[PDB]
Amino acid sequence: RPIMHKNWDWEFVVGAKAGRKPAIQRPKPHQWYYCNPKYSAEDPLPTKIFPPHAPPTAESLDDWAKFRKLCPKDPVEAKKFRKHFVRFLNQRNYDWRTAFERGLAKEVAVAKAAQRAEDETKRQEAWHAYRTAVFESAL
Amino acid sequence: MKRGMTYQPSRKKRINKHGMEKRLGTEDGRLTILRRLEKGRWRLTVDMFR
Amino acid sequence: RPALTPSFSRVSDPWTGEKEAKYAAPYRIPEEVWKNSGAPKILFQDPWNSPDYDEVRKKHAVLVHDYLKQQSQPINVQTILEGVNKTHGLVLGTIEYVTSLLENMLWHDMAYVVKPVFSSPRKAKLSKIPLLYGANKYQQVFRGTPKEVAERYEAARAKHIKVAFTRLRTSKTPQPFRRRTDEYSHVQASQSALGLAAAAA
Amino acid sequence: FHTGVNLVQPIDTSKLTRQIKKLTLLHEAALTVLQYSNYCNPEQATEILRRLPFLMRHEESRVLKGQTLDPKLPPMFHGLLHVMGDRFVQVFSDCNLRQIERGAWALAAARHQHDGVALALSEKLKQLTQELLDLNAKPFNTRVTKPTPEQLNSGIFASRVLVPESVNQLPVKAVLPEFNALAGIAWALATVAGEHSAAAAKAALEQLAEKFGALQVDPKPLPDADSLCRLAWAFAKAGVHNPAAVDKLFHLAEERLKSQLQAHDPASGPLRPRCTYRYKTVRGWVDQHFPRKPRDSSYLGDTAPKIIPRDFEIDSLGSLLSAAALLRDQVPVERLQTILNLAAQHTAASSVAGGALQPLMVTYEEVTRVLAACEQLGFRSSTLVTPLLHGLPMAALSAEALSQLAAAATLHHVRSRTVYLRIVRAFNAKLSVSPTLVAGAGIGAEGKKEGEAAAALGAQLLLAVTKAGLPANASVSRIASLV
Amino acid sequence: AKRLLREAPPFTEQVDEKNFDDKDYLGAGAMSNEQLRKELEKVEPGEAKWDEESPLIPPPQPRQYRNKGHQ
RNA sequence: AAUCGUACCGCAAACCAACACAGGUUAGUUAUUGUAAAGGCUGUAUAAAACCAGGAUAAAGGAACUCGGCAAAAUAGGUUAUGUUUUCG
Ligand SMILES: [Mg+2]
Ligand SMILES: [Mg+2]
Ligand SMILES: [Mg+2]
Repeated sequence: RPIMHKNWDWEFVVGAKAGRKPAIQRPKPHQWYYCNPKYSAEDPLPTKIFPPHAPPTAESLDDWAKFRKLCPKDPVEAKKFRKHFVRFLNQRNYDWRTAFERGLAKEVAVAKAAQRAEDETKRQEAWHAYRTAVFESAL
Repeated sequence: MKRGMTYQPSRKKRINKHGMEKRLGTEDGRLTILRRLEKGRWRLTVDMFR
Repeated sequence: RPALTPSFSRVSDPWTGEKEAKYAAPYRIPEEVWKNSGAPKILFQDPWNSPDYDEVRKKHAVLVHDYLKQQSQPINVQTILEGVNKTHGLVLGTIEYVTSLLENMLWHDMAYVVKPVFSSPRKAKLSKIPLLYGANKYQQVFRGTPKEVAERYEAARAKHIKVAFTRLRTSKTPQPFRRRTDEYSHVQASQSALGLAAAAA
Repeated sequence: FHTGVNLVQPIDTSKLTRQIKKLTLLHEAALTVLQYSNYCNPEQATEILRRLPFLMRHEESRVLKGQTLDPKLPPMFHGLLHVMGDRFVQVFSDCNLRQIERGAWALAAARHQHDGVALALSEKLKQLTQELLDLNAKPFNTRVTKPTPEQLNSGIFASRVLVPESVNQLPVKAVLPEFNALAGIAWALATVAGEHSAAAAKAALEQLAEKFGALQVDPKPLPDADSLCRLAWAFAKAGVHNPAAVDKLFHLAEERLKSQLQAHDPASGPLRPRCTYRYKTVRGWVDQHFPRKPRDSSYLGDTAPKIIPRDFEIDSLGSLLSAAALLRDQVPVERLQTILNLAAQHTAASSVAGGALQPLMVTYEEVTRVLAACEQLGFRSSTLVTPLLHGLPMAALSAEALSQLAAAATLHHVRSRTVYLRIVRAFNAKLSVSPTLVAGAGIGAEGKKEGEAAAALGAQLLLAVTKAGLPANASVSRIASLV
Repeated sequence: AKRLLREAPPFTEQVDEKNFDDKDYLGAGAMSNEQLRKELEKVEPGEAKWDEESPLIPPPQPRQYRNKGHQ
């Protein structure tokens, strides 16, 4: 079994394409796998839950192993300690999405700006050729 | 201050205050059940479901 | 690729304060011949901006900033214009354009200005003596000349120590805390791979 | 004041500082380095260099039990060092003494050779040699209130928050207070020196050797054991020939070892080194000569001290003795013998509490490093080997390593039945049958030995045991029967 | 909120800065097996006695961590 | 290793107020020097009445207004040699 899923339909992830379960509009971390339009029953199930936004460097994370070592011995403090650890894990899923959305926006803006520069260049080149023809025609 | 918001729903409160287990715990509650059986109401308690 | 004005005396600068166009006719003609003839003016000059309007502006600022770093004393705007043109050629046309570039540097603390001392506000307003500008080797967080920056830092350092101990005395943390937010996702990992390929190539 | 579009710089200085302090992975570091390497001031450029050696070790430890390290990382680690090395040279003229220490150590620690840095360090070393070895020299002071125009070029004071600084009272009667700073820089120059910068580095070090030899005073705080080792290897690598300087350097090492033993009372417990205990404070950090009690803070999550050793340890003795072997011809025999005896006394006293033996843990790498130097120096002593064997685990060692250890003990005339039994017992449990003898692998050696190779290892162990004179035991009898 | 009353628990990545080894040592040019055999044979079989050791010897004690002063 | 929750709304046109109600509703997180990344949202067709509501400007005078400086306006901030009163802070 792999640790992370690698085959995602990126049109679905960004939001241009509908999913395999259209009734769900905002998949949960454990619902992403079965809402993928490329879902297949032959692929082995990953051993951990990650969203499509997670980086490939998360495969070396072992969070529950570290939690046990930091476990307080007082049950009253232990219960609150565990509650804060679960809160940290859930928040990490939505830090990745925010970085994912901000990172893509910068790439899109750069590409859009580059296209704008090229279009103006072609228009100015075309006009210059027309201007030259006018002078040549008039001798 | 604006009035009319005397109802603040709570599922745990509703079961404990008016539930069937509560109505059967006292003699007066048992009499209330009999009165509702005599009148022939289809639902006896707010706690009832199929 | 600087372009000359229709008077063939200077280059046009990329900013909103430039009121002269760029001559672009295939043949050189005096202004008086074609300006009063009645022909369309767009056949002789380009009144618009270049496709690289923003990139050219950033390049010009670097040239001005580098020249100041090579200087050892504050100088006037006129000296800056002559020095840059001599080093690289005719690329800047007016002192007003250089002034606009300097204002951007002053705002972000990439440069500083030395101002004269006047007895009354009215004398300062009516004064016409040119100003002197310098450059910081690295960006700073305080305004003014190096002497003024040191004075401002001293006041800031005292304030920080005053605040930190007052917080401790009133049962607050001496230094504020936050949480570390994870800003590395799949998009960032692909950017790094792209960057290495560009560097290798 | 810093709002809008900056036409000169792509990123604000304050934001760039935030990213540097927020680095935990090489991929994140590559993202910062490959974009804004040309806009770092000396404070930022040197900070990145110090972190890189630690980030590389972290990623090697992130690998889980059944995984392997990504092969693309080590190439990227050296790629980032080269890019930062170029920027270090560009801003080298504006660094402080402490900043130069950070950048130089990072490249030397990573064993990355750079001609541009080596040439820059060569000139700096010459300038600092005549200033830091002067008798009328003062310690480096971090308490700066009104910086000079040249100090504003270091980038320390371009900050929106409090600048941490040491709160200690600087000594006013110290001799050569910055000797340790000079020793580290010289060692980095020798290591970073390349093919085209070897001549310049050697010339600079030779002048330092002459200046060091022609000195009639000793620093009031004697140089740390680490600093002494670094300086000794700086001469050894560069090939500097100066017996006067070499002898003086070993004299300081001898003096420090005696001082540690003189000021030690065995009744207190096993010998331990003197260290500097650094704690975080409101305005920065403070250094103490002795540890605090454990404390619970209402704001800090970690109140533990950073321990910076000053005396010698087994780790440092294996590097100083290694340098001595390289520089044997330039050291008088009498001084070498004195240091060897002091080393044995230091080891013996460090593993004894009260009147009973209390072994101190050691690793196999450390033991081999110490023994290798002794073999080259031809020093045989049972007081230096016996403490090392008691503290050496013998559970994950290969059969070959156990055989070698047994041979070493016999040659050094170690007399301890416990040590011999712990070795033969481990070796017997590793010698398996099938009709071919197989010797297991382990930390000590790579691969397994089968057939004659296993028999040879058994014969050597039996020969060492026979010479030692151990009484017959089950483990030895089985080994003899198999071999 | 954004403002914390104390340092957050160590749930993020923790980069360790302890026990960093960067010292120089000798090479691996050790003696050959035959040389060791010859040396062992040359050892005189001196009939000496063993040292008086305590009945129970404690196991090795771990060493305390160390840092560097390049802060 | 079984069992129950997992769709959608959640400062709201979906919950408490008879309503698609200018009201009420707990906790956890995020960009931003003088600003502010992500994300989210959107109004039948005109105008040169009286009058009403919420703003702006105003010559000369400056509480003459009024039960009443109601409302509006106003250098508002910091450091001071000296003096006064104290329960001495
Ligand atoms: Mg949902
Ligand atoms: Mg008026
Ligand atoms: Mg009146």
